[PDB]
Parts: sequence; C-alpha cells; structure tokens
Amino acid sequence: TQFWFWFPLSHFLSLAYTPTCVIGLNKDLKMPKVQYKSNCKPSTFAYPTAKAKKKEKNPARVMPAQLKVLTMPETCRYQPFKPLSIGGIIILKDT
Amino acid sequence: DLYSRYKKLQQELEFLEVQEEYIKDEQKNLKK
Amino acid sequence: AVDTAEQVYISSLALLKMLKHGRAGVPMEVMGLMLGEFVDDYTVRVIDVFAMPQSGTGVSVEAVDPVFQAKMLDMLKQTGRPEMVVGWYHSHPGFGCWLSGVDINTQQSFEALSERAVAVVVDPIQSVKGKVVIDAFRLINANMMVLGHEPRQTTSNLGHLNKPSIQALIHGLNRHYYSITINYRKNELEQKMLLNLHKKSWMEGLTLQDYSEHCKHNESVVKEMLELAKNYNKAVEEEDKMTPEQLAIKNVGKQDPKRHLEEHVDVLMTSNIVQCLAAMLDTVVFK
Amino acid sequence: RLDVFEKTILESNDVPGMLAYSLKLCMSLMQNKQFRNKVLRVLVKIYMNLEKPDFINVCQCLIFLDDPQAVSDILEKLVKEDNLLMAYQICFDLYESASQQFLSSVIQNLRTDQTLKMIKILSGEMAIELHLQFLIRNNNTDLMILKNTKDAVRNSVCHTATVIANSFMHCGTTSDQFLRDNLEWLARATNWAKFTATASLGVIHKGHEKEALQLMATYLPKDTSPGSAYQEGGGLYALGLIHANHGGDIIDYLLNQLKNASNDIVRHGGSLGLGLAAMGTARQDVYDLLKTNLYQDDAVTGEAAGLALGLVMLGSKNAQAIEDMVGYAQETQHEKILRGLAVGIALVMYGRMEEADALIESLCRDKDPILRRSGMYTVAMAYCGSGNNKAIRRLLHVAVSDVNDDV
Ligand SMILES: [Zn+2]
Repeated sequence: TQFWFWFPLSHFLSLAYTPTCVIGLNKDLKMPKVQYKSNCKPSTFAYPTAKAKKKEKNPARVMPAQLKVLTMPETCRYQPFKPLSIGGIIILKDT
Repeated sequence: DLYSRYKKLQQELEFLEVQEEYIKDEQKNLKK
Repeated sequence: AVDTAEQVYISSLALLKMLKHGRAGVPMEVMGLMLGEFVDDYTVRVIDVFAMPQSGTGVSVEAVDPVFQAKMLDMLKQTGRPEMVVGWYHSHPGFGCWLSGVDINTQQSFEALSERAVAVVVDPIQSVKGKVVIDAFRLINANMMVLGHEPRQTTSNLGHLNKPSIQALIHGLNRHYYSITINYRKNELEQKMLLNLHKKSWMEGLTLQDYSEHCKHNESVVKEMLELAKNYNKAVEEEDKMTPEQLAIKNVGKQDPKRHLEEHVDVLMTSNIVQCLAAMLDTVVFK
Repeated sequence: RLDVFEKTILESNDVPGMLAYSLKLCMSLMQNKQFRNKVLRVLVKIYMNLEKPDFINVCQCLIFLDDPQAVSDILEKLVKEDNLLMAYQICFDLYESASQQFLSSVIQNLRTDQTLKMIKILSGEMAIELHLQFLIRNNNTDLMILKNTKDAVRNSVCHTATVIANSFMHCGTTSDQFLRDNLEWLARATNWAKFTATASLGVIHKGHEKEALQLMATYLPKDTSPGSAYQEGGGLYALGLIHANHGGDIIDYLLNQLKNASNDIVRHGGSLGLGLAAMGTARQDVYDLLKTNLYQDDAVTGEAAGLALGLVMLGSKNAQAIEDMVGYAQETQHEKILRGLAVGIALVMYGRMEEADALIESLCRDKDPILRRSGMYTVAMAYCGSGNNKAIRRLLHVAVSDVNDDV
C-alpha cells in the first residue's frame, strides 16, 4: 500500500499470491493417474457439459467457487478418502 | 436458524451506533 | 537530472519574515537571503530568514554585498545560532509566481556555490487566508539533456506538484524548473501560545473589561440601533409580504425576478446580539 | 457454561457434525479468547472419547489453541498407530496453518521412519516445490500483452511497472526470458529500476530452495562489482524474497555479509531479505545487527532497520523493542527512520485485541503526524479480522479530525 517512499515495496506483493491447486498424494512422493469430475458447464472453467476433468496429483488449477462442485472419482482406482472441499495436498487412497 | 438470525443483528445494531456517531462529527467538520 | 525525494522544511519565523518584507516593498521584487541547515540528501531545513538591503529603483535587480554577508553572519555568530546559508528568495507580486530571466541569471551564478540552495518565491497578493503561497523551485542544466531527468523518488511529491499549478507559462517553465514540496512542522509550545495569542488576546485585558463595556452599551446605545432595527423590520416587511403572493402569482419557483430579498435573518442575528449582551448585564453587574 | 454444554453434546441425537459447524459458530462470533478455549478444550476431550476416529476437529482445535504438546501427543499416537495415511492430513495442514514458533517448538517434542517423518512434515519444503512444480509445468501467459504495454515507451518510472509486471506474470517459473530477449532496454533507467529488476529476479523465484544461490551467484556483489550501488545491493534482497517465512543457511549466510560489506547501499537489501526470511521467527541474532542498523545515524538504512526491526519480531511485542523503536524515533532529525519504525511498531504488535491499547493511546497522543499515522497502522495490524467496534471509533474518528492527508 505504501510504495512511494520505498519503490522496492512493489516486490512484497509476490508473498501475497497463494496456491490454488487441487492436490492429492498417496504416499510422500508417489503420483498416481486419475481424472475426476465437476458438475458445472465447460465455459466458466476457462482461464485465458456432463463433467469437467482435472489432474491426477502436477495438480489442477481450481476456482475458489468450484471447490464444492467437484466430486471424488467413484469409478476410478484412486479415491480421496477425506471429504475434499478445498485444494491443497490431501490423501488419495487406493482401494 | 434463529441463533444466527438473532446474533447477526447485533452487528447491524453496532453499525447504526457507529454511523449515528459518525455523521454528527462529519456535520460538525464540514462547516469548518 | 538525477533527482531525489523532494522535501523542504520551514521555520515558523520564516513565513512571517517573507510576507512582511515582501509586502513592505511590494511593487518591486525585494531580494532576501535564506538561512538554515542542509541536514541530508532530500530534506532541507531553513531555520532563519534575514532580508537583503535595497538599491536603485528598478524591478528584479539583485545583489549580495559580501561585507553585509560577513557582518550579518558575524552577528549571527554572536547570536545564539550560527549556521549555513541555504538559498534566497524574492516575490513575483502581481502574477502566478514563476522565476524570471533575472532569477535564473542569478541562479546559474549562485548554483556553483551550493547544490541544493533552493530558490523560494513568496507572494503577499495571491494569498488571502488559506494560501501561503510558498512556491519554491530548482534549476535544471542543459548539458544533461542527452541523459534523462526522471528518477523522481517518492512519486507522490511530483503528482502533488502538478496540482498547485496554473498557466501556459508555468507549463512552459516545467523546463528549467522543477519544484519541491514544502511542509510545516509546528512547536506545540509555539502552537499553543499562538493559540493563546489568537484565541485569548483577541479577548482583551483582564477579560471583564470589554464584556462590562458591552454591558455599558446595553442601556445607552442599543436602543438607538433597536429603533433602527424596528424601522427596518417594518419597512422591509410590508413589501416582503408581497413575496409569497408573487410566488403564487408568477410560477412554481423560477429564475430570479429582481433586486430585493427577505434579508431579515441578519437583522434578527443583531437582535440576538442585543439579547445575549442583555443577558451579560445580570451576570456582570451582579457580583 | 462449560459442563452443561458438555451435557448438550452428551445426548441421544444423531450428530454427525453439529459439533463442527457449531465450532464454526464458536470461531465466528467469539467475544474473547478467554471463552473460546473454555468452549474448545473439552470438545476435543469428547472427540478423543468419541467412538468414531475424527481428525479434522482435533486438527481445528490444534491450530486454534496453539499447543506445542497436544499435536505431539496425537502425532505420537498416530505414528505409534502405524498408518502414515492417517498421520498425513494432520501433519501437512499442521505445516500449512500455524506460525513458525509453533512448529519449531514442537520439533523438539517430535525428536524427544519416525526420525525421517518429522523432517518430511515440519520442514514442509516439498509441498512448496510441489506447487512450484505446478507453476513451472503450468504456464498460461501472453507476450503480446507486454508488447502492447512495451511499445508505449516513456523513460519514466514506467520501467519499474513493466519489470514488476513481468515478474508478476512469471512468479514461481524460475525463467529469465526477459533477461534473454532484451538487454539494453533493461539498462535504460538508473539504479532503481535496476534494483527493481534484480529483485524481480527474486519475485520470479519465490519458494525456490534448489537453484537459489547458484542462480543468483551471477549477482553476488563480491566478484563482479558493478558501478551501480543497489544493483550489487539487490542480490541479498532477492534471496530474502526467495526464502521468506523460513530460516536456513540464509541467516548464517547474510549474518556475516551484513557485517563485512560496502556502505549503506547493501544493508537496505540485506536486512530486508534477512528479516524477510526470518519474518515472524523472533531470531535474536538478526535483531542484534538490526540494533546497529538502527543506530547507523542514517535514515536510508534507517528504513532498512525500520522494516526489518518489525519483520523479525512479528506478533511478539518484545517490550524492550518498543522502547528501542519509540526511543530512537523521537529525537531523530530525519523522516525515513520515523516511517520505517512506524511500520515496525505496527508490525511488532499483531493480534492482541486489547494489549496494544496502552501503546495506541500513546501514539494517538503525540503531535507528530507521522506517529499518529503510525498509531493508525498499529491499530490496523493488531486488530486483523477483529469485528470488534473498539478500534473503529477512534480509527474513523481521527479519519475525520486530523489535518494531515496521509494519516
Ligand atoms: Zn522575480
């Protein structure tokens, strides 16, 4: 907010940027491969339908309002056991 | 819902307190 | 050129010396030197102002008598504070205060002694009560027009400089001149005793004296202006009763037809002065 | 009351999560911390006495109540329990939520498999490099935008906006393509867009542990020695932009580089980066050199000290630090020292809700416009998220009354 009196204070704004990505990891490092669904329409997902598709972990980018329209993959192999209501790193449990 | 619908009204009571205090000092300041 | 943050400090005596000496010699630009302390790169602190003597009877012409320098600084050495000269000033009394050709002429000769000796312009005419108008400047070279002129640290000061501002010719003198912000710090001792002076010494000595004099007015002089008030509040009234009639006559509230108005509110405020100073009678006279 | 509330949660009702969204209600409208803990501490007694295993609620109270021993208790029980799948969520949300003193105080309780796990979960670097991997594999940008905002050439401050913009759209990508494509337009402004460029280098490299020092070894000041002052002074600032919120060999790296250095051109990036990596960490041995940085008797390094002297002591209110700051920033002749220490005394008090008010009244008292503005920043920072109407009265009141514009 106060950047006149020290012009390098335009640089602290990088620390304001936060991760918004839907992650999930089955061990400390292992990446499985899975794609789960969303309930919305495929045009609001854009960042320049029956379901949208996300990533398997890199993780997928996400909207803070699309955090509830996701659904854990009921038919694929790897399933997040914990209720997934935000992005970030969680468990992706194999059955 | 009445716990929420009763507790959230205290905020608006506090707000009307604030602005009723505030416009008095604004009115006094604007003549200066 | 290579710039810094733009900031000029003051002394409270400075502004008063500026206005007095620029008023007492008004139609000719009156030379004056400026005295203070270069504290750092970007703030300059004037603390003292002494005016220069005058000469032959012509506009804008200026001089620095070095024996006056030696003797004045010698007196300020035997005065409690000797310090370094920081620049100078004069007035542009009839206009929007830009440094003239003679001003930049003495500036290119005066700049070889000090870097940031800031030229300041007081104006005792374009200020009435809510303007200083303090107006200081800084000269640019011509050798460094191959290079840029534009670091301008603490950007707020420049955007603040463009608002107190007018002309086509100031706009033509953003070359050769870039100004510098002036601000004011006030001793709370000095602020409170100037408040003493000008919220207490406009009331007069022993403080009973003029209010008992108002009590002297309230039984000898007020009845004459009460007769004037009563004659006004008959004569104005029998024609301002035509006014809501004619409001019903002409239109719903259209443009201004003619001269007169109600004007009664002022006469009633004078009557309120009558009643408050009549209230003063019991309070002062008894006990 | 605590125990009749304990009776209401000991009922014969089908309660999946009434004891979770009522806790959301407990976090939403709470009067004081004196009552929040009194509600919260027996709820997790009934949770660890509840038949179903539940970890989100004990995680919730854990990050709330700031206990460096109960987290070690349930982590001991889940490592003893021998399932790292359930000892996962608590550990990584643990690293996510709370402060550095909390994790760096429970790390002793975790080393009081089990030795590798605490390194996995409390260092927590791999989550940052995981999202950094997302940021390098995911690149959805445009150069044409910067072409349109590039060919509006003016020699002005605009250079800083352009380099901060292409550091904005290239955060976490660790790519210097705007040091690849042009070399003379970068070299147009003097010393300040150059500090901004050598710090935009660090803006590209947020949370970047691996190639940090060896990527900025081009701009280490002891070898190349450029004629520009802040150009060689910006390397340590970019390093602190990299390693913010965490302390490593950067503390012990800059701690002797701020001793033996150039004049007050390098300290401005050095102490900023050092207290930025040590932000909220309460490190005493950077506060030590920040003392002589304060008493340099110069305000351009007075702002170095003014940022860092609060940065190292975020949310701590060291009662001698307040004394140091307000007792140096009254007799000074400058103003950068005043405003830097204004930000610092605002930054040292953070989330106290009543405990700042003795200072707040004192900062309201002074005739200094800078110090009244400082009290405004202090009541802004000590009340983050406070919906209480104690601050707002005097806050907006002096927003009416005071004569300076900046306040
Ligand atoms: Zn002139």
